[PDB]
Amino acid sequence: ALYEDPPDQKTSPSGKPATLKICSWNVDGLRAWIKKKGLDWVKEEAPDILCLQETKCSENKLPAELQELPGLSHQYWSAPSDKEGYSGVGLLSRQCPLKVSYGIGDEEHDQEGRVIVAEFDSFVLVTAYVPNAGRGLVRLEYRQRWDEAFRKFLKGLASRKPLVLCGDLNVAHEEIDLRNPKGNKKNAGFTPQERQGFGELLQAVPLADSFRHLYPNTPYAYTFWTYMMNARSKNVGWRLDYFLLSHSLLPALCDSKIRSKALGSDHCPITLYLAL
DNA sequence: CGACGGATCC
DNA sequence: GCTGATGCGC
DNA sequence: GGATCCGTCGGGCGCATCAGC
Ligand SMILES: [Cl-]
Ligand SMILES: [Mg+2]
Repeated sequence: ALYEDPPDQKTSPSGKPATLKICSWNVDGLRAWIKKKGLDWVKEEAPDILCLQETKCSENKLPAELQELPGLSHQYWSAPSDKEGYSGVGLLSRQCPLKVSYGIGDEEHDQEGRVIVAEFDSFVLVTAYVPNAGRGLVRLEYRQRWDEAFRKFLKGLASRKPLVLCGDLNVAHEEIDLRNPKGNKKNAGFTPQERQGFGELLQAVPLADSFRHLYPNTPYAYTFWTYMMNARSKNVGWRLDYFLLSHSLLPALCDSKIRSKALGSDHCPITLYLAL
């Protein structure tokens, strides 16, 4: 079945206006995405903070267009040292963060280009591109060990400010989160192991899934569709992209959006409105 | 990873 | 420099 | 025998490298 995201709720449950708009997008090759007009869409969305995953681009190769974003002038980029044509993440912000760091503990030695942490006045933002279990699950055990290291890292953050974790967490948590649950239980993104890891992430940190909090029983809401077999035209998809929030931020949560119509990748953007 | 062919279930 | 094939991973 | 369950298979994407010219 097709899906139509409901209108933007820009007011909190207690009536407070949203003050912060965050957009996250796995762009599947930043340079390709820009050629497919992805930045034109970003300009229309006008987020305060933009988080990008799978940039597949070292910072020296960023298109000049990215320098022509006055409203997102503070930009932080990370790419793996070994395999530059893969992974890569970015965080772009209207206001300058207080602190920016990279990775989950040892990036200076294992520069993976998957995680950026930025502290702002009232909250800490983490964006992540979680490692894929791979075709045939050949890297599933590495993904499980990474999941564990990531949980521990997030739990270990020194700041007492609430956390927003966003990005491509590369798992459909529950059956409602993809079109073909039965057929994919032995595929990357929907193994019991990855689902369990997501459940453990939520419990251990702890975090709430902003979209599912607001729309607990809404099916056919996806953020990824394989380029194969015209899957997007049939809305045969997976919800892989999340905004996860500290419990203390739920009163500030206005809406969590899925921007189904925005093209340029095999993922679509997601957008968060907070009243801070 | 969705499409497909084959087997199994009541 | 530029194209298109192959390799790799998503 | 329609629905379900399950394993196998071919192929869209982007980017790096390579061969050729
Ligand atoms: Cl940077
Ligand atoms: Mg991808």
